[PDB]
Amino acid sequence: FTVTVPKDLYVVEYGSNMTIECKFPVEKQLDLAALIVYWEMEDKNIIQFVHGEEDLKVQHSSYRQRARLLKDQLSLGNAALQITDVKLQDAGVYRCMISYGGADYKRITVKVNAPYNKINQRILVVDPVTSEHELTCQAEGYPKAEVIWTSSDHQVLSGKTTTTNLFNVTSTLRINTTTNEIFYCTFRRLDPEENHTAELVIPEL
Amino acid sequence: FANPHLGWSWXXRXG
Repeated sequence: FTVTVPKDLYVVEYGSNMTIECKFPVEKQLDLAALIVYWEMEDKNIIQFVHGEEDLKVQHSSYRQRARLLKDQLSLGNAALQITDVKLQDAGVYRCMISYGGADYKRITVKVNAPYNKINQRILVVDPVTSEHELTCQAEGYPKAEVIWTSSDHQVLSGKTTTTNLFNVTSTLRINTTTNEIFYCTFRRLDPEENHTAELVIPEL
Repeated sequence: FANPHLGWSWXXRXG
């Protein structure tokens, strides 16, 4: 009796859905009365499956309403763990243990990437007479990102960035400008360098 | 272990 994993490394994007496969030999008809399934992640209990019975109250709080064992896959020898809306705390080493006329287990490493690729922008006309505009870009991600404001000719402009807690980074640029002028807000993380940029076009008043 | 209503711990133990 051996449990096998087709992949022991998963790299997943924040907020996505993930199914970790965990295979074990089943001959034709699954004997539910002899099957135990245990999904664990670094002292956190995810799935405690006994002869078809699960009790959601023993599932760790951080996984509640997000982690489930696919019963359809179980019948075919695949103790597949599905995690929806993946978070940063889902990164780690998962252990899937199967008891089914013998017992075995395998480790699966999960990495979660949270890039700043969803930039929310807004442009406010705070004073039409003086043509003063307030440009704001906000994004969530990990790790910490700096925000660089540039003009259309790529000259760096001075804005105000506020970082609070996954990081929530917002930055605001107050500038006197006119319709159709173009500005860029760039969210930059390092080690290694990764950039995500939104283009902001000054609209009609 | 292996009561589905009780917490478990690695490996095949009480949690």
